[PDB]
Amino acid sequence: TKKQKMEVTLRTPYKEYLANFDGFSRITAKTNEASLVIQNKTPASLYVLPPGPLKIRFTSEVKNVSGDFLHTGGWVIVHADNTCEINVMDLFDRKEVRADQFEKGNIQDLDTLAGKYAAKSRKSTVRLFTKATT
Amino acid sequence: CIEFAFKKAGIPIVRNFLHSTEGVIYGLPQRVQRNLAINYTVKQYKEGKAVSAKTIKTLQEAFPSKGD
Amino acid sequence: KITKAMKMVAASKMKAETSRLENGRNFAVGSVQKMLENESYVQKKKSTTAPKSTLLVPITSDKGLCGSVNSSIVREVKRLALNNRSAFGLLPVGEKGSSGLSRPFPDLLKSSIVNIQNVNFPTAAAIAHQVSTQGAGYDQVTLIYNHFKNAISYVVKHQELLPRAQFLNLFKYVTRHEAVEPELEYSKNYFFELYMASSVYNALLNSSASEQASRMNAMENASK
Amino acid sequence: MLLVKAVKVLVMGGCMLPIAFGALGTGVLFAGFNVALSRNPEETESLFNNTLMGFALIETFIFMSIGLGFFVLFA
Amino acid sequence: MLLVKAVKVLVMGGCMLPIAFGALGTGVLFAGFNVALSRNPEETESLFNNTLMGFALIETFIFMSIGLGFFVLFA
Amino acid sequence: MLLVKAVKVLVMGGCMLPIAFGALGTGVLFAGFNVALSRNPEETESLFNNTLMGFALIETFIFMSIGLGFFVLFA
Amino acid sequence: MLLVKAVKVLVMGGCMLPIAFGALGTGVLFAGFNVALSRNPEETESLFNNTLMGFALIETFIFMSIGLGFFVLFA
Amino acid sequence: MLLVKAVKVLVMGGCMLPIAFGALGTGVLFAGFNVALSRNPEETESLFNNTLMGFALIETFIFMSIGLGFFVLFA
Amino acid sequence: MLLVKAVKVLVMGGCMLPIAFGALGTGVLFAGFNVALSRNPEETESLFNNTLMGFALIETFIFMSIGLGFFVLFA
Amino acid sequence: MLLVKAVKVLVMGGCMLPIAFGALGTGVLFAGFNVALSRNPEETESLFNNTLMGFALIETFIFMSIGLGFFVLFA
Amino acid sequence: MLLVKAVKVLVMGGCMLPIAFGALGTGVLFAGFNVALSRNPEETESLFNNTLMGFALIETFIFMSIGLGFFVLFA
Amino acid sequence: MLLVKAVKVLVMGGCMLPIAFGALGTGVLFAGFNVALSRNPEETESLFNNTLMGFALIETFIFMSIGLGFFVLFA
Amino acid sequence: MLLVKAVKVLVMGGCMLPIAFGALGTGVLFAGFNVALSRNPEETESLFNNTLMGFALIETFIFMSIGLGFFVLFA
Repeated sequence: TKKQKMEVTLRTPYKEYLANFDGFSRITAKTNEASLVIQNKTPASLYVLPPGPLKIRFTSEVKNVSGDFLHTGGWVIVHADNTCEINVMDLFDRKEVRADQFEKGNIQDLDTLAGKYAAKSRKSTVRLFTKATT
Repeated sequence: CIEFAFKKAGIPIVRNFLHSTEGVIYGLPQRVQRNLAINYTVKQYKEGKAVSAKTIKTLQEAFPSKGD
Repeated sequence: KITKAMKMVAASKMKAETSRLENGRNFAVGSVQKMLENESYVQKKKSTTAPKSTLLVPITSDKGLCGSVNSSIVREVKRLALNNRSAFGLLPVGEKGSSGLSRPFPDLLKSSIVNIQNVNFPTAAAIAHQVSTQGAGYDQVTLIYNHFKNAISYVVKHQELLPRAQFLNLFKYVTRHEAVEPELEYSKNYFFELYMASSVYNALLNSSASEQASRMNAMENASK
Repeated sequence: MLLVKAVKVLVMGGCMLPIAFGALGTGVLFAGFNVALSRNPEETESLFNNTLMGFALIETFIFMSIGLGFFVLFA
Repeated sequence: MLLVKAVKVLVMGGCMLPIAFGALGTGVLFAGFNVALSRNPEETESLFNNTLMGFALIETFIFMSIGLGFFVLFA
Repeated sequence: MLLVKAVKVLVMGGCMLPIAFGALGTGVLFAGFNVALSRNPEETESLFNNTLMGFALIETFIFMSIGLGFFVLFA
Repeated sequence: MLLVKAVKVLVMGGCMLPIAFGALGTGVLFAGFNVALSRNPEETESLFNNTLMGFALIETFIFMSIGLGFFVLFA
Repeated sequence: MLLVKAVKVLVMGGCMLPIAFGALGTGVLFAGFNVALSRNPEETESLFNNTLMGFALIETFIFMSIGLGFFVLFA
Repeated sequence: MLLVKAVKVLVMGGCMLPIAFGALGTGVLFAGFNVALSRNPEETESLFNNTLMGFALIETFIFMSIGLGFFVLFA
Repeated sequence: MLLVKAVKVLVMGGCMLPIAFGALGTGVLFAGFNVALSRNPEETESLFNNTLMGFALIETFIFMSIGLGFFVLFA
Repeated sequence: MLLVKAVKVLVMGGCMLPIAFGALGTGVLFAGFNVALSRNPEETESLFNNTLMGFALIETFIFMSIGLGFFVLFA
Repeated sequence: MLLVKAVKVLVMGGCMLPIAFGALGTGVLFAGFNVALSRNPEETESLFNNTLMGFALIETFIFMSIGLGFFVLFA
Repeated sequence: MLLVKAVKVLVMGGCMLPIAFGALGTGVLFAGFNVALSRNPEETESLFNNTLMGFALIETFIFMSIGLGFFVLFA
């Protein structure tokens, strides 16, 4: 019916990072259209984020999480009871990017209608990831 | 583009994300790399066996599409 | 002897699978269902019928001598379908389930998925895509799998999922949660993919853990 | 005299510009009401009430204008 | 006299500006109605009704205008 | 007299402003129709009808205007 | 003299342009209020208050105008 | 006489305002068409047709205007 | 003399156009404030402050105008 | 005579308002083209062609205007 | 002389139109600032600075105008 | 005669309205360019070129205007 | 002569309308810049440059106007 302050839950199929959390102050990610910012009282909404960066500021430091990451792609829901859950395929820290190792044999693609869009997305995210390290 | 990739081709979002990783798999840690693997087998049943091996997983193997 | 060694390695396998479940459980489960329930307008315009035809996807382990769990799954689905026929597509998963269901339900089971190298979310999403393609024929889908509540206790459980067509007709009503960064027309298929994949992934994890645990228990028994 | 009366009547005529702008404001308001209702129908009544509220206030302006007009026509 | 009558007919002419703005408001209103309908068609009638409602009120203004015009032409 | 006729024809000329605003409103309306069609094509017919409806009423205003014009040209 | 009085009353008439623009601003404001309320109804009151606040300030302008009008009518 | 002809030709000149507003409406309409096409290209033809349709109706208004102009220039 | 005073007071009247446009700008600003608040309520105060800030700057214009007016009325 | 020529040349001057509105429409159209291109770059060429089409039709109006101007300048 | 002085002060009055349009532009700018801040609060300061920057440039126009005014009042 | 020259220079002055509308169109165009660039930065150059293209065509109008102006100043 | 000078200075005054429209265009441009920056902050600088570019072109118009103004004031 409503939620005091706010709770976030950030989960990955292989590990859950914040089962539930109030300590964060703000969340910023990038959608296709534009970069979005989620805080408390933010209205209910659905988002789908391509493999961009995800940063969350913490009031209190959380052990083993950095607060700035790179996800491979995710779904984000902001429910009615002031609660946002982030579900991503996989997530990692910017420092482990190990950039300049890209394009090691999967450059090859097939020319169809789908291979074109797939290459488009691949280049977009390669560019984005290169930029993020800076 | 995820939206037009789905609209003008039958590309699921998981497939699009996977394509996106394809170029960057080696930059990522091995922990992430090990998860992005699809290898299974489909058997047709008419009281008989016809066996397809689903390993491509980005093209029309795991997720068929209009564009393919 | 072979029983003891098989049990000992199955112990480690079961440990790994239990850890994987603990980490992967409750990944985006109930989420879309929750948000949908929160939408009152959806509930006003929701189509409320009983599915006449549904599609059953049993989930069994491929390796033999894993215990009586596969037997339980095939027994439940056999009861459910032998009772009334032509109301189920019966897309099986796992070698043992398909093999056990061949003779009892010919012409009901047309294809199955076997020889899964490992469990991961991409794989479960592929399975979700297959079931979704086969879901158009049936007004409901349901999944039968063992639930790993305890190391020595596995309980058969069946989840009910609405198919892509019904899900989309329901989702088009959604208005309390906005979707403009991706448009609603894309977002509905997208969150349907999520909604099916999460359930399938949870099912796979629970089934794997239950398989390993049951194999360990039965190997101890046979050693005894 | 005659010229004062002339400019008086000219102002009384100019009174119709607020009517034009009130019509345009009504159009904009009801366009917003339609789009909002489609976006979230559940609370039509609320929107509806607020919508009607706005329109009332619009015609408040309008009547003021004509008041002014009549005033300057006779004062 | 003649000059007063002249400004009288000029005001009766000025009566046509509200018509212009009502036309533009109608255009905007029906554009909003179109967008709303595309978003969520189910409530055509509601949108439709509300649209017509707004439009009716528009011509209220218009008729008021012409009333004034005739008034100023004869009073 | 002569000046009254002059201002009469001037009003009949001023009659063209509603035409301008109706043209602009039509442009806006059809832009909205285009956008709506792109957002959800399935309901072409509905949009189309509603669009045309609006346009009819627009030129209704316009013709009303010219009516007034002729009146002021001859009355 | 007489001509000064004429232009004085003409200004007092010109006082009606702010009323027109305030009406249009009110329409725009309440359209925005509707859209916002539909997007997030929970804070109607807040929006509502702010809305009314804005409208008050709108008519502030108006009164200033009429003040000026009366001033130039008598000063 | 001379003055009537003067105001006649002045009205014939005023005939160009609808042309301006039709140009602006065309610009807005084609901007909407562009946005719609980008949003959903598959149905270009339909949008295109409707777009052109709209434009015709726009210049319909315009032509009416010039008719009036010539009329008042010669009647 | 009288004619200079006439155009002086006419300008002092023309001073009301900025008031009209400030009213419309206030309406637009508060509509934006409403929409923004609905999008992200947590930082109402900030928006509110900025909103009020804008309005202050708006009335700056207004006062400047009237300043100018009085200047040209007396210089 | 001379006075007719005066109003004739004044109309030929008034011909410049359509040019202004065509400039604004071109700006709006190309803004729409830019936004559309960002939304979906793949079909630049298509948008581009359609864009130019609109602009051509815009200047059609413009030339019509000047045609009228010269006509009214000599008839 | 008298007429030159009249049109001089009339232009100095016309100087108030830029003030009106600057007020409206300020309103629009701060509405955009509000919506932008809601969309992404983290960089308020930047937006804020740019906003104020814009406003400064706005008043540049205004001062230019008044400069011109005084110039034409004395040259 | 002399009066013809007066209206000639008045038209040459009226030539500045297209400049105003071109300025506004440029502002709108570059706002659209900014938004588009943010939406998809990768193709700045393309947008940039198209932007410049639009602006060129804008100033085309402007030059046409002054051409006309000079023409009417000397013919 | 004297009257020619009067209309000359009147045009030099009319030169202020482009300033008003440039102010409004600047407001719109910087609103777009704010929104654009919020959508994608990373490339502020680029937007910033482009923004300033646009603004320069805006005031280009302005200077043209004043050039014209002085020209018509002295030619």
